[PDB]
Amino acid sequence: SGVEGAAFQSRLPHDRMTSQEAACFPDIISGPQQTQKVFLFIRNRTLQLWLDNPKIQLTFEATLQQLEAPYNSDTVLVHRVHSYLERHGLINFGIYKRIKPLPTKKTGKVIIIGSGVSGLAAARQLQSFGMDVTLLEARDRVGGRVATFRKGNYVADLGAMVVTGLGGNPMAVVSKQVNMELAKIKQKCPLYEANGQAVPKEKDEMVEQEFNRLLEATSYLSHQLDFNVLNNKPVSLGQALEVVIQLQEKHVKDEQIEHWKKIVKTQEELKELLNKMVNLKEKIKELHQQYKEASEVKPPRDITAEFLVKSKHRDLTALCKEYDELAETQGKLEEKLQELEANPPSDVYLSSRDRQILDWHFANLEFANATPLSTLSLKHWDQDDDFEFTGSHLTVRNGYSCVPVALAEGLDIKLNTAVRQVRYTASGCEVIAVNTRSTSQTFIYKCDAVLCTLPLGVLKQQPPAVQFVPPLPEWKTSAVQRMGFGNLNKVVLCFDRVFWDPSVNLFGHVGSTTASRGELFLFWNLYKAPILLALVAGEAAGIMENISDDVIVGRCLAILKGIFGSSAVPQPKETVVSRWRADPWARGSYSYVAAGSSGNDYDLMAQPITPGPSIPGAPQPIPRLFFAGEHTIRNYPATVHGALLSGLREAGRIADQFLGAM
Amino acid sequence: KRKPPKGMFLSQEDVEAVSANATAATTVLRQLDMELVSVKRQIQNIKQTNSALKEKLDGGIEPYRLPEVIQKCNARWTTEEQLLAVQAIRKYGRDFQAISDVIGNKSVVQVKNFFVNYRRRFNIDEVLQEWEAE
Amino acid sequence: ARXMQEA
Ligand SMILES: Cc1cc2nc3c(=O)[nH]c(=O)nc-3n(C[C@H](O)[C@H](O)[C@H](O)COP(=O)(O)OP(=O)(O)OC[C@H]3O[C@@H](n4cnc5c(N)ncnc54)[C@H](O)[C@@H]3O)c2cc1C
Repeated sequence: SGVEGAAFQSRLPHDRMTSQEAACFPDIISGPQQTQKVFLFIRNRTLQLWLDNPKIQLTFEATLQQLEAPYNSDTVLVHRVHSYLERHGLINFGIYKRIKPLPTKKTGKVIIIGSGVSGLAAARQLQSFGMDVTLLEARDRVGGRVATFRKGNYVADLGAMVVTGLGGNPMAVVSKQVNMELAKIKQKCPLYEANGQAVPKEKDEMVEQEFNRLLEATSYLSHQLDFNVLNNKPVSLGQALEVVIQLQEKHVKDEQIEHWKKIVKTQEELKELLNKMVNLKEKIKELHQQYKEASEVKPPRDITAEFLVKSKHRDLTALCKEYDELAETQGKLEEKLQELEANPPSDVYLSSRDRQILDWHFANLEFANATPLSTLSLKHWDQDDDFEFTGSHLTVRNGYSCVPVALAEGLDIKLNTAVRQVRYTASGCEVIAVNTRSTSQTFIYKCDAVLCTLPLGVLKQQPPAVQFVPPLPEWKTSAVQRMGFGNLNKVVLCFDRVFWDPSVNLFGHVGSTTASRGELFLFWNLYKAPILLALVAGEAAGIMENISDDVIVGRCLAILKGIFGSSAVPQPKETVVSRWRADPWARGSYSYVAAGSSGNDYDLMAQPITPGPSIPGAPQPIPRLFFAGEHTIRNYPATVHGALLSGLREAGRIADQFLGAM
Repeated sequence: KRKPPKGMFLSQEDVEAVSANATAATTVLRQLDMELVSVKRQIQNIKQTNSALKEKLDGGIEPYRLPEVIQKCNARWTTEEQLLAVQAIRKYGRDFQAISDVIGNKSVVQVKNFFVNYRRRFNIDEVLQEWEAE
Repeated sequence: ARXMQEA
């Protein structure tokens, strides 16, 4: 609450100093706990002021004027703290109104490759530190993977679409500045099977609950039994889920076999008793005949004949008592048996109606991670799960493009300029680009630094789209190999009227096979106008890229009619299909932690490259080639906020380097 | 969590065994399926072996049971009951419970009293040696 | 379902 809220909303602990701060304020962190708590209030209070209104540049003069002693006291420390938050982009980022118009005495020159959000965030920061910044993008528009489709009042995002909570999200600040309209998302999502009828409710829950367990089970499998390598090869979340399901199937059988083997041991005991009772009956039979024969010797008989009746009479009432007690412990075993033959264990682990609803839960996972589960690291797929924001996820009714468009305002963005070669040396860098329209036309940009927001997809392509001169060193390229670049596609269906449940944000279709859990597995409304997004995920995303839009929209209306009626669902006015893996300025959707990657590759991807020296025996040059992007930020990968933070970061790194540290 | 979620079973042993080969998964699962069969077989077998043995037992022993007489045991033996006893001692040995039942009107203790009073005159000694032979 | 795994 208050000073502490601002720390948390700035992704920082109010309690204690970060590593970034230890680096810049070693005097303090190594010094007494008293001076640390001062530092910490100034930092938190300075942040609070920024956030409390982030449409106005917050100056040094301003912050000092709204501290009060004892913190107010040391006006150097306050100016250091203010200038630290300024670089590292914790305050005065996004769209502020500058109070002092930045001077035209621009110092140092930087080429930024790509009008990413990462690109634009950095561009704006470097500009506000008074550097000379030019952005070079291949596309005919800014935004990159923040692509929004307009056509009349119809507006739908084919790229980033969701603000994944405002609780510590830097986009929380950008939304106040840009006045983009955020609508909430009710995550409740009814399923509907292939046949087109809502999975009933008690099913929905049995399967979800079982999904949620099966995951937790891979986590136990990973951390507890250390099942993370198998035949010299890293285990996938996929492999682990199969090995868990195969074992839950194997326990169902072990369980039946244990139960029938227990019935059989009872029947083999009832048998040992019947064999005994049948030998006593046929022996009693014999003895009774002997008693009647002896009993029928009419008296007056002597005493041995009298003893013979009296004896046999006993010997029989004895064997009759044995067989009465064997026949009671018979009637116990026939109940023990009507008990067991009435209380079986479970027949199956999952039916095929079940194993298919489970497959829709695996598509939702394949959709979120933008890749088949066969590719996700078992040890590391959920590494960023610590830094997830707070509050409900939100769509942008407005269309997310409204952000990068607003970030672009005031930058030297050269559009339709495909970078082809980045050359970096002791004395500086040349970027060589071409006009994407007429490609013979060649452009040369000279600069002190190159900032590369090139997507991991592009960085991966062979033969390469962009050549580095000299080559990126193994440690960098190896990381680009190890790291995963995924895929996820949307289908935009604009109708004339709403024929779905307006108070339901999303709903799912369950495919008939595992092999296509992903094919049009889920449907959103923007709900503003009558639009339905349909997501393609998993192995499916990749394959549906070679299938005409008419066919995809066919499979779509097919499904929708299944669920809502035939005369209910009209033809769409307008349809679009994303084909991200095909798009050569993307080569896919966003990063993922592949098996045999870690989070540590995200860190390699951010470390800048320092050229060798030009004259042998010459001071160690400065770093020249820097990297930002969704794929460079360990704790917030594959997002917009992660991009935006990665840019804010490389801006600091480059100013620290070329304008000397604050 | 040292414990897997509740209901899910994941032994170190079991995991190694469903991953020591590509198909070792669904050979382990067949060689159980092909044994859930081979029990269910030997159930029906013994169910039928057992229901045969029940129709071989279809009268109880009701036509063979002897109605019983209450027997208010006496002090005086009688020469009759003395002779029944010596013959029962020859037949049953020390089963004082049987020797009582045979005679009819003597508690198990009176049978011991006898066993020691007439030990002399009925050579009960000589008699139990003859019983031990059998 | 609930709509989880979109952390
Ligand atoms: C379908 C989809 C849905 C998503 N949904 C969400 C979501 O809901 N929420 C969320 O937070 N994130 C989401 N993301 C992720 C988010 O969109 C991106 O991670 C973010 O925009 C990253 O920006 P960036 O700066 O790293 O790269 P980009 O935005 O891709 O920018 C890189 C730039 O490089 C340019 N370029 C490429 N090659 C060259 C070249 N040779 N020369 C010059 N320019 C070149 C491209 O044109 C582009 O402008 C989604 C991504 C996709 C694909």
